[PDB]
Amino acid sequence: DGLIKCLKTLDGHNNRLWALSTMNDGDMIVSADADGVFQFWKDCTEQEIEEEQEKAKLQVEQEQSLQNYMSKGDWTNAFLLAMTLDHPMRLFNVLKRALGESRSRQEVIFNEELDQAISILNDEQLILLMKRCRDWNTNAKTHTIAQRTIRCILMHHNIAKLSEIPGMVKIVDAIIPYTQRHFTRVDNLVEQSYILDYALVEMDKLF
Amino acid sequence: YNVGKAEKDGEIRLKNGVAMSKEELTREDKNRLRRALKRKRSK
Amino acid sequence: YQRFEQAAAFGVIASNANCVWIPAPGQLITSALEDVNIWDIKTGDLVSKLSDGLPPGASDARGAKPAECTYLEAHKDTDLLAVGYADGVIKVWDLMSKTVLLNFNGHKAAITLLQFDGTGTRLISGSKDSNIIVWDLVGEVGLYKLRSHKDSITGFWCQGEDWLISTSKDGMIKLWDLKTHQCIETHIAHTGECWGLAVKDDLLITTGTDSQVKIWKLDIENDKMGGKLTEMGIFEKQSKQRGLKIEFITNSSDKTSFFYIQNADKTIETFRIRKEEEIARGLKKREKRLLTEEEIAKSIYSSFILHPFQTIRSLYKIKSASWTTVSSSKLELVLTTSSNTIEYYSIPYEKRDPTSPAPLKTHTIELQGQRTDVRSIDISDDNKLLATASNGSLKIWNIKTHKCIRTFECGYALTCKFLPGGLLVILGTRNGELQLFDLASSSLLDTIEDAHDAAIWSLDLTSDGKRLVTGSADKTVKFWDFKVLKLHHDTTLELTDDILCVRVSPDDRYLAISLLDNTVKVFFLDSMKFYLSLYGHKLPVLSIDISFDSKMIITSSADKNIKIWGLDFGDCHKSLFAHQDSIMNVKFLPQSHNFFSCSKDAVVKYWDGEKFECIQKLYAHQSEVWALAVATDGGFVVSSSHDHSIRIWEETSLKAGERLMEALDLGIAEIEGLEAYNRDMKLWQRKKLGEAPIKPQGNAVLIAVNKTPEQYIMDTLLRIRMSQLEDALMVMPFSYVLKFLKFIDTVMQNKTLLHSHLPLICKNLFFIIKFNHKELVSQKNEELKLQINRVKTELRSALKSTEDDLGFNVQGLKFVKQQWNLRHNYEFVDEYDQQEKESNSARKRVFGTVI
Repeated sequence: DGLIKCLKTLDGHNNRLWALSTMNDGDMIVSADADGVFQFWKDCTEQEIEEEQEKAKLQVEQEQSLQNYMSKGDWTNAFLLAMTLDHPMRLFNVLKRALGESRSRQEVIFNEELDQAISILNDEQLILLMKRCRDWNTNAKTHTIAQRTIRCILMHHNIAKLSEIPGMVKIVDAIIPYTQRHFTRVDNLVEQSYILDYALVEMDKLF
Repeated sequence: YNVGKAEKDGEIRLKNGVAMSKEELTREDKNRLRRALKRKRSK
Repeated sequence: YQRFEQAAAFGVIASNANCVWIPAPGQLITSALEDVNIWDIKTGDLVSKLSDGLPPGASDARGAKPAECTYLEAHKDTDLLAVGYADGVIKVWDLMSKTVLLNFNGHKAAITLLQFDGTGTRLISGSKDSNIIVWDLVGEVGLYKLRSHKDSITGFWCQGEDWLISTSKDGMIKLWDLKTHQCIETHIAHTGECWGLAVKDDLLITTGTDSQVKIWKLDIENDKMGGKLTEMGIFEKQSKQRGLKIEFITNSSDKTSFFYIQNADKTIETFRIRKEEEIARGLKKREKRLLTEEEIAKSIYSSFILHPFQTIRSLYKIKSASWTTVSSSKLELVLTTSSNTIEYYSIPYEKRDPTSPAPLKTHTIELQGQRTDVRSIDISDDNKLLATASNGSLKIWNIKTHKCIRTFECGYALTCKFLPGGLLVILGTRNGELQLFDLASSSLLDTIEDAHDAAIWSLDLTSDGKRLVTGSADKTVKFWDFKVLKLHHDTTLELTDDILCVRVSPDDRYLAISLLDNTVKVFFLDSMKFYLSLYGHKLPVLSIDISFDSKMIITSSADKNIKIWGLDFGDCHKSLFAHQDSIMNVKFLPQSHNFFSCSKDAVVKYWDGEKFECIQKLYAHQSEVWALAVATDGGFVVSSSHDHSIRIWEETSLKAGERLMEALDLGIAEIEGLEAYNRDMKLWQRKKLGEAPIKPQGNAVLIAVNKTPEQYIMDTLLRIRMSQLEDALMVMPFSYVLKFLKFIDTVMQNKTLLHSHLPLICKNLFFIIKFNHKELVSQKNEELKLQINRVKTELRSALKSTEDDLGFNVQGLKFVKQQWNLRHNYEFVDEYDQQEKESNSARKRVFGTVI
């Protein structure tokens, strides 16, 4: 194969190589040949870091927009910033905060624009959101957020698509049994909630 | 299924379930998770 | 003990910090080491040297290299000076009475800028750690601490009480609103660092690593998220090195404005910013050749909006600058350089022509310094001091005045010495040349070029002084006599390896010569007979020093250990290790075995050679102490270090359960008082409005921590642990059970912290009424009956509300799994082959059993 100077091997060939021609202008396209197969190397590091620094500029502007949203409110665009950035702590906090304020204020489970924004999203964002839902469900403290997000995914998406994504049964086998455990536990809290009903019938019998 | 370490490199996922990203972790929290990681290294 | 203590320091005209300028051309504050020195530029004398009252070298001097003065800023019209030191600490002084008025540590590393704003009472400090702190000057507190940067604050700029914008030694430039103390908008300024910031109210200018000076349009009153600060265009300079200070002035008398960018490599690039008249008239000059590519080239803006000017160059490396300007023809720019010199320049300008192809300096304060590192210090009997510099600046000081009164030009010279009569000096250079000078008459007496084939390293007289020795890097050491006042080459002692240091005994007896092969050969002076060859030092070995009675010597090297030798037999006595980089030089006191050692790690140390302790560890220098010289008698020592500083040393609890009970009585007292007040206000608004109840004041701890009483009871119930929660709930009596029920009845109306604490609330309430159930059912009040009924209905509504979507998701997720399975699992009709497939495709897990 070819090497540069003790670093940066190249893709290679299968056999011996008596060929190197770097004799372009500064050092443009460089040639290197095996017995028969040719190789044409491009250029200097002028755009394959320029792309890196412009996507870094976009990343530092959209991370700052996520901080400003997570400050001021507007949980929906903060949510899609968290999904595009894969910031899971911020994603859990925005879903918890939006769920709690939807509990306080007044089919629809988050605020209407947020759960429409969960309806519109693609298969890659949906599979990473269900991965986060899968391991928020393994608690018992942070499982309510996970169950609400599972509910909006289920009642806002197409079920045949949800099934036929590759990877969405190796998640739903991970959050059927934790949900079955939680359904048993919350059902048992309902069942042992009847000591208030018993204390009421004793306080009524009282006289 | 039990929540191991991350399937990424910038992610820190706990047996709690709460996953964090090393871009959003502030520096005092980075030192905090590094020292806790060191304690679970020594034990 | 008659211990040692600093008299004073000098030499440092301008050291590592900025300069702030004071009007009457005018005065100028700059930074000496650990204290500031204020000149006027007109006459040039040191009219003030603002220092602390305590010197290093005193008894209570703590074990640390002292905090170097690393930034200055002055508030003029209140006559204050915020000066800041290398370990984060800030002291704010006055220039009139010279007393320290404020102490402001705050940071962890050195500070980079100060700024007074609203000019009084507000000082903002940006440091080498990434914080930036706002301090008040009248309250002696840190108000706020803006913390979002990454490397080190390089510039900032604020207006009053609402808008700051900073930029740091990462790529980032950030904008803070001071009402919320949060970074609002970030921008990557440059591809590496970001080393400069300045702004005149319309436009902003930054500079990074190499000459791509960036112009920004800031719109402070913008309302978009990003759009508060846009990048408009870049331009180029002549210096490829890091431009690192940009400064703007609006000169009056028509109206005009200028900004300079100081660089590293001896260059300040001044620039003019023009007016809207020549902007709008120069528009079609780039819209010529008559349109979208033309408008793209019209925005491609920088040389359009800005104008170059006179590029002021200098001799030495530039450190810091500032200016003054009158009539737009006196842009007068004061500039402290690195290799210490203060320079007041002045560029004239007739609005179109700078009238000079290169600008002209009006003043240059450099007489009291050395431009380089002092390689050799010497003393006269009690008056004169002798410093030898690398550029050539041989210079003479006086003890009583610290003023340089005699100055020569020698060359790259490293070891010099007096003549025993005084007022006469021999020197050796790093090139093969010796040189003789005096004090009274003109500069030069004589010069011997080619005294050595290679570098001279050391030279030493006798006590009568009629003969010296020079050991040099040509593996040779030669003897030189003084005949008549001229030099006499009489003998040249050849050696095999590079002799590098020579010393004679003060009774003319021995000659110790230290060679590059780790040894020091003690010869006899009287016959050159090779008395001893002291050995075992394991590195090339620096200055030897004979004791006064010529029985003991010390030998130093860069192995950090100085070795004491008795000279009757050449026997080592101690091999003591100090000085964790390298000992440069060692000097005996003239009548004792007490001595000094100054090292490459910026410390001098005082020892005795009877007990071999360290009697003192003196701590006043910031870099390599290249030489020290003790008095010929009397015990005061002058020390010359790399920092261009030369200084003189002369002689001298509840637990859980009851925390829940006290939080319950606090919260329920506040809640019931609020409900009684709102009841009475409602009865006023539903009765004859003659009056009403007044107000409950908000409770102390509740308005201090800013929490509602429901979240107060909730987070103290959270902070008790599951281990002692059962004991905490049993300790409280039935009055506290009743007000706990009042807490639950208050909390299941606020359905954000009912639903975020449902199982904790369920566990605690069910245990409480299960435990107090014998008393609870025998209470007779309809209020408690309705309270239990409301708690019951709202609680079980919340619990069935969550088990609803738990059941829905269970059946939904397993329908998804079921339809995926009946879509594409495989197709065995044989029951055994189907169960073999399910056995081979079921989940396995390995369990460590015990047989």
